[PDB]
Amino acid sequence: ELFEMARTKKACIIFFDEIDAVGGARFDDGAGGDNEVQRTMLELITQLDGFDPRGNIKV
Amino acid sequence: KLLEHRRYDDQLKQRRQNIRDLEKLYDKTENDIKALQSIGQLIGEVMKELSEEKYIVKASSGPRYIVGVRNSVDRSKLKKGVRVTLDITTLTIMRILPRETDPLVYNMTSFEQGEITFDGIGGLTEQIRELREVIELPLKNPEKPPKGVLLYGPPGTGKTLLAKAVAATIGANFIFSPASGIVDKYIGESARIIREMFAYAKEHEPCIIFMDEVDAIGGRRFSEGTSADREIQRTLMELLTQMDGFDNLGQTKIIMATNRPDTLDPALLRPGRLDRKVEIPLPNEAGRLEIFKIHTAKVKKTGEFDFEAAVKMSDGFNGADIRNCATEAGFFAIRDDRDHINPDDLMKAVRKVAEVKK
Amino acid sequence: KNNRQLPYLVANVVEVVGKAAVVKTSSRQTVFLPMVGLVDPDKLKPNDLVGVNKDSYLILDTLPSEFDSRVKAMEVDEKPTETYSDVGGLDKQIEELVEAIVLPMKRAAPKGALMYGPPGTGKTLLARACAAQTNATFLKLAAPQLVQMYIGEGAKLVRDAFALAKEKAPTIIFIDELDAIGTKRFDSEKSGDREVQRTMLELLNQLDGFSSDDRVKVLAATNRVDVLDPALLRSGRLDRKIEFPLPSEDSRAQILQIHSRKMTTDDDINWQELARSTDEFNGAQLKAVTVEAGMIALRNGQSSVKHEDFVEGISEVQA
Amino acid sequence: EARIKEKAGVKESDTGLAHPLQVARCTKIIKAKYVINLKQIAKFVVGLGERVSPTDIEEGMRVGV
Repeated sequence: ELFEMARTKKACIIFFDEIDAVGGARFDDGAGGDNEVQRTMLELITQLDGFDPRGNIKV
Repeated sequence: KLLEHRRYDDQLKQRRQNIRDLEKLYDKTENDIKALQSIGQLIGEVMKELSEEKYIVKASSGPRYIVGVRNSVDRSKLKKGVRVTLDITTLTIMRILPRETDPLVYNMTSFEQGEITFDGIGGLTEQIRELREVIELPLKNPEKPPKGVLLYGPPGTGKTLLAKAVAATIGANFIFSPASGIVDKYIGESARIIREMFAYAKEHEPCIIFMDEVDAIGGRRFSEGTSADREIQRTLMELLTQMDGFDNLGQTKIIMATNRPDTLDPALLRPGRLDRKVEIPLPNEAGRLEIFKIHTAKVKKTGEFDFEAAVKMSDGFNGADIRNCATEAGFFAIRDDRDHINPDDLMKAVRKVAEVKK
Repeated sequence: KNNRQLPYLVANVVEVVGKAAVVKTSSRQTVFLPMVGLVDPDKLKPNDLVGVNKDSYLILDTLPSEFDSRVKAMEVDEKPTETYSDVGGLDKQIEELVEAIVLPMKRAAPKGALMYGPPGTGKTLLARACAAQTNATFLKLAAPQLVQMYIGEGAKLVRDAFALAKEKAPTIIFIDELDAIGTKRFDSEKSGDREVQRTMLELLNQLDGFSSDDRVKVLAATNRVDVLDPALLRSGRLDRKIEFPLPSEDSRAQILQIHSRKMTTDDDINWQELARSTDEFNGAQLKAVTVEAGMIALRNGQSSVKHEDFVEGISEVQA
Repeated sequence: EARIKEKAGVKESDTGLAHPLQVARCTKIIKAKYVINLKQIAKFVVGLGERVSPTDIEEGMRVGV
């Protein structure tokens, strides 16, 4: 929805304070509960990568 | 002058033949045309018979209703749990019915026996025998029947295939169970699912029940808190209920599947639920070579193609890894233009197969 | 008269005596009907989309399974055109790519391959490259979608992802950071995430369901994988464990080339220099340098971009 | 005025018993109903072929997917 309305709001600043909220790189998938939280990053990771204009949509 | 008979019969033959070609389609379509008057009629099982007419029937679509008989109705035959056609307005029996539910080949997965027998995947032979005797035979020798059998190790090694190969040998209907569909969301549907899996099989027995890798609908869960885990525990227990409960495997048997065993409810492993914990070790250098010349050599290959030395370098592989060995050389085969694999294709693969993992 | 409505309720089947059928609506309502006019006993079968008069519960149409959810958030760019000139240096696996997809496609086996190594290389593009190259349906698929609240929603999604793709098959299903769904943990606590697990298991089973379909191609990238499976390495399941090493310098000079490509340049350039000064950049860091050098080159006033510009892109802290 | 004006608009939904929207109930038109329900009542897709409606698929005032 972010990335959706990113493109809706295009020429928009996606701004994240607390990248540390979702956390950073981690093995806490070795614990196994964090996975989705980790994925939530990977989510953020995945989608932001390929199609998102970041000259317009700022991250 | 005599060309007219044709022009007579030419028209005639076709024409007289074109008669019902056209004409057939009408009545058929007409039936379809007609049948559009034929209207749908609600369904339900009789919960019970209040009076000869008066019935307690939970709508197959919804809640209970007090209803009467209708006509061509046998207040005799009308009985508990009997599926009946029901009325939309009159809301009474619109017909008395046989019954069965669920996507037998989908939600239930119904495939009869298995594709290739135990032998084709041979080299698991320990299990191959060992399972057959504890699965197939106890049927044919009235002298416990077995509760349950749980694969473990890497799947599809022949592992998942075992089930089919298992399923093949008995004659029972193999019924495959993937897990989460049994409780997607779907905020319920547990026993109804599984019991259809039981009961259909229970009626359709002999049947093989194969439940895939059951850690989502199996296993001891987590904090054993509620994620909807309470769904799982139920579902986890629904089997337990059919197993530690009086429900037996009459002619229908249950294959449990996991890639790791320790991932399951301890109570699940118990006898009364599981009488067999089925290991699938990797094939030995023998077992490999065994499976090797089995899975592999049946793909067209030279004798040039290197039989044992590959096996020598072939270590810690599974039945499909063996196939990978073949399949990998096959790359080099199509890379070397080989229908028959050549030793060239091979040991490049073998190490390459022994490369990524052991 | 009775035709038609958009849509109907659909229903699924039990009986197909022989003229008889009973079906349960999208309203979760079971009616008997004498098998209606517009349908065929073969068309008829359980679990199906069907046009039905909602009122009469009279089946009008059989319906193809089409809008059976594509979880429309599932992103299908159909076989987008991308070259292998897109990000260079990867010819190692490009061969394997071909070797794991192209060749299994066109002759007579693997149903998919397994990436690893950091993307931004254009690992995505590599897929997109083969998306052009093999001309199999490309599915750019985020596991976060497979990650759901509904129980086994993902599996459903996976099944969803599976099936409609099997229509568009030949298909290359791309998966990013499999380890999302790639951890079953160790335990009987696995319901902790049954989703990411079973979805994998469901996927595994899907990967298990077939062997010979090159129509189904399964492409999974991670930075690195976590758990292993001979499903994760299998003929018919993920067969090919595919390294994506951060490229060498000439390879970077090769990639920076592609990035420097569309740039206006005076050729103060020497790539290898840059390539040497740079270390293990997945393509875009060169492109980042490419990017920065440009902004720099404007700050330099330069329409053309020069080596120093790139040096300054590097100079822009690459760490 | 606006009431009766938009009562038309109201009624403009109210035929066939009908920016997130979540669910359009544009309801029960069978010839036709031209709506999506994403909801546990009567899930719906207008498509399968070329399936539209000139301005608006159908109703609810909700018209749409």
